[PDB]
Amino acid sequence: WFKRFRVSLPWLFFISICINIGMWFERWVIIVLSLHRDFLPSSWGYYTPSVW
Amino acid sequence: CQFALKQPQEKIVPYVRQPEEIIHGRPLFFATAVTFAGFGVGLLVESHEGRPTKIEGNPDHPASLGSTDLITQAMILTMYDPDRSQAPTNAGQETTWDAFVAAATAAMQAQTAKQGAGLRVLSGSLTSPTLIAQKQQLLTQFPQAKWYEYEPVGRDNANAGARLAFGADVHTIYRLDTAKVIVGFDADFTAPSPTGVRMARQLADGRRIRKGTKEVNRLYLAESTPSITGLLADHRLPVRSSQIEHLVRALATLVGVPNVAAGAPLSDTEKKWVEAAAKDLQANRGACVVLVGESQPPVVHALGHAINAQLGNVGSTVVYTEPVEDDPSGGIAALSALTQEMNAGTVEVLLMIESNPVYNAPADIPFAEALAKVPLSMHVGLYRDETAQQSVWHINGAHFLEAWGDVRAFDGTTTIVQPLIAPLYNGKSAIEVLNVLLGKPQETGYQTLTAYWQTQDASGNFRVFWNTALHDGVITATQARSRQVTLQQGFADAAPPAPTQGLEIVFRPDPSLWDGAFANNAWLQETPKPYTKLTWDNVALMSVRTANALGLKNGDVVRLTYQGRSVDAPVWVQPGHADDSVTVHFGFGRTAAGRVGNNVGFNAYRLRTSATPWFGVGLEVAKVGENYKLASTQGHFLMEGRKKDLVRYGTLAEYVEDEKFLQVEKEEPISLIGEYEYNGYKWGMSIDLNVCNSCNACVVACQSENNIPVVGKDEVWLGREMHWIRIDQYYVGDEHTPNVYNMVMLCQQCEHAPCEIVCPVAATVHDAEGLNNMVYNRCVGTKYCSNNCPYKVRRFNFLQYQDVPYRSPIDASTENDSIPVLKMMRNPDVTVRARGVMEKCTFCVQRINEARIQARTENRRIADGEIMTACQQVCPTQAIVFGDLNDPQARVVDLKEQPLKYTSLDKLNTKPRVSYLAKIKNLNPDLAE
Ligand code: HEC
Ligand code: SF4
Ligand code: SF4
Ligand code: SF4
Ligand code: F3S
Repeated sequence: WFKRFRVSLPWLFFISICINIGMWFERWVIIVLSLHRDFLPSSWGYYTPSVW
Repeated sequence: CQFALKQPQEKIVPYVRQPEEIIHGRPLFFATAVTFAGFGVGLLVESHEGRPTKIEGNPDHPASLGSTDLITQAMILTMYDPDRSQAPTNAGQETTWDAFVAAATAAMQAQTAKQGAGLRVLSGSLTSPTLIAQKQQLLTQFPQAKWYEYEPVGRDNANAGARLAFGADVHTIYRLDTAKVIVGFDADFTAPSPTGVRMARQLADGRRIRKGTKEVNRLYLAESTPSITGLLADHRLPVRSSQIEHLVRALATLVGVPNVAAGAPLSDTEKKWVEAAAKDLQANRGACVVLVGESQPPVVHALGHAINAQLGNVGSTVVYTEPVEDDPSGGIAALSALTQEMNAGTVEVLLMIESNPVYNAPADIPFAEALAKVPLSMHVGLYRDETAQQSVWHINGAHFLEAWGDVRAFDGTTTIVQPLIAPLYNGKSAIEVLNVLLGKPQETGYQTLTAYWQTQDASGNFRVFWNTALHDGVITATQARSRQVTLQQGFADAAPPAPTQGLEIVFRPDPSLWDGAFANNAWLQETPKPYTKLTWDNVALMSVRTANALGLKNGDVVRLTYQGRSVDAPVWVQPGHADDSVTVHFGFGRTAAGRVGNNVGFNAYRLRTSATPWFGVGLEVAKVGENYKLASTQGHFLMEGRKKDLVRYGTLAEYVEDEKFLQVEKEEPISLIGEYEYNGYKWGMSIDLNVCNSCNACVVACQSENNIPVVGKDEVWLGREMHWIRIDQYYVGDEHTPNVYNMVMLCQQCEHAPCEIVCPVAATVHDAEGLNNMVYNRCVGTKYCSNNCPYKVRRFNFLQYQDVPYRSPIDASTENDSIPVLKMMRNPDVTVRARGVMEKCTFCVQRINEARIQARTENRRIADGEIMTACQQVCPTQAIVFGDLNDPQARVVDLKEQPLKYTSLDKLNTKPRVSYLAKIKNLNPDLAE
């Protein structure tokens, strides 16, 4: 909202680098947190990713 | 990634002399039986040409009424195991079979110089009349020879209790079809026992709840650990396994037993349980039964016959017959009388029919050091076991599909074990190995089987009698004669000692792997254990209150220190369990099982002490580990408010006032997609959840029928088990005394299937018959069907899941190369699936089509019993009922108009073909508070 953190490129970079990490986490919350726990409790998984 | 422009030149070979009976493409069922403990289960196994591919139940047989156990069903992968002993082995290196009959007969002429002294045999608890007649020929040719019968889950205390109350040994055949209450006492009788399929049908026949049913079974249990009868128990009590000798002494005094001498008092919830279980025993005297399993000492087993003779059950539901097994007074004490004879010489020949006592012996019985003192140790078993390395000689086993044999079931009914296939590796069964020791080495297994039944047939025309016995399976000219008994007095006069404080150990057989004889079976391993849905791990079962006192979570490795031995056990906490009563399971820790059962759990047999062989109170837990793997396959054992959608549970007190009290009389849902018209062969399924004891026989029969791959322990922990049908425990209530409810969750074959609309290449469509068609060759592998499937009954092949306990699935060096002997166990009507396709319960569409197409050639329609799926043909309780829904006089159209018919997830408009009959758990008025 403030121009103090929009014209200042060391502040706009930290804001935008927290969106690429953060909007990855939105698509993690949408995909994994809806899939790993669902209707039936006997099909509740975790998805810790591997190296690949 | 296999790739070619053409498939290679497929050779089609005929026979060279095609036998008359074989039609290529037709199943050709054969009537055999399996020696489980010593008794027959009775089988109807499907041999396509020579190879048996699917074990079913022999519906003529008394034990299995057309339905097998979990272990009995998975004897096909044991048959086609590549880890089976392919050749005899002499002192480590391989050899021939006729080198054995030149070494054994050279040791049999040295025994006739003596009075056959060093000729001990260590078979396991056999009941078969041909091996009894061969033993009684062996013990009359060699006078001082001894036949010891060791069985780790033998009926040792069950027969010592029959000696302690009746004098001589008597066999006890229970009969639950005339039984209103069944007051068990540490008796998992619906387990894989020699009578577990009949005692599960007779218990479930009493509680078939219909539109006009007012009286069902009750099943007071009082179990040590949560056992699979506790799913059918309505008043299961977590007793410490040392107080069950004192609950019966509190129940034998409420009924009339004069010399009970009760002691060691009870708690406020074990005493109000036993004043109400015995109050329902003094009523309905003609139809009631008190059961007690071999975990208990021989005194309470004798008291269990004292109560059943007081209440007048003898002749009504507890019949007493002559003992079907040959040596009932020989068990662990027979193994201990052999090693003290095996020490300091004085034994020269030790035949070991399939027992595996190097692995199975108690710690107080030094069978390892007593072995290799025998100069000629011979072993007969279908695996190179823990004993076969420590034996001098070793023979193949001739697994019962390969060998001519007999077996006697309970009720005494003999059933002939025909070979469905010739021995792949030349097996030389137990009837053929005693032929070498007797002196007839060229006599085949068939030549000594009909030599016995020609002399045990007092009728004429033996060829009609013999061919009918192979056809029907059963004989029933040989049933065990009912014995008049006495019930002698003055047997429980001695007061018991003080109940010793301390944390108790409890020994159990695992329902999957009974005593480690089938620990090399991949179908039994990945099949989830009944309460604690684990696959490849022995665990130490603790209560929630026991682990809270010791301070250990659901995955810590503890070093369970018994009287002198430590075992280094992982921990699985368990809500239904008793306090301070840590339970370990047999069947694990095998060091020479093969490639499946090598080093999967901890060997619980190193803690048996042969004086406390099932439970003892001197345990020290002493946690020494953290964060074990423990590949479980459930995710959440707690119904999270999803009742009305998973297991609708009620009692009979509220069902006799309101029929549809668990139904929701709601308005018809609105669907924008319209609907389709299913007018011919509408296929639906009704799963009666009230009678499912979570036996897991339907999990492993879908596996044997639908070619489902086994998945190793590392990929079950990632939730990639391949199981088309699953049973779901849910643990409703208090975390110390809960109610455990099963939901048999398979593919519901949804009419408005959400898994189909999300398939880009249309690899999942419907029939006009109505069931969901998962076509594997079209699946490109986009796992979106699994995401939109609300029940998550879709199961993706992630890696190349094929022969996974024999090659780890994280390689492509053997991805498209398969084990040749495992190819014979596969059903030829189900696609053996590739690396990246998804699976689903297809209502056994290869069984639907093979009788739909056959009913079209003969221009008729399918009847009701013509199509019976694999999960339906295996369920001992007959919980699953499949059939036509457009047939008005069908069996599933009655079961889907019952007042307990509910579908899972009707909040979504999937419109399933699978409806569930709800659970009603018959609570007593004096105990429901
Ligand atoms: C070459 C691949 C091919 C396959 C695979 C195939 N058909 Fe058929 N098929 C039929 C007829 C007619 C029926 C009988 C339909 C019925 O009875 O409902 C049938 C039925 C079937 C059935 C049995 C359906 C059931 O209810 O059991 C199967 C399976 C089948 N076809 C498979 C005419 C054909 C023709 C026509 C010359 C061709 C070519 C043909 N079919 C080619 C093929
Ligand atoms: S129950 Fe699941 S797998 Fe079966 S048709 Fe419906 S969405 Fe598909
Ligand atoms: S009916 Fe379906 S779930 Fe049941 S055994 Fe057959 S394939 Fe498996
Ligand atoms: S449905 Fe039948 S086979 Fe499956 S767990 Fe229940 S009782 Fe056992
Ligand atoms: S959506 Fe379609 S192609 Fe394969 S795994 Fe799922 S089916």
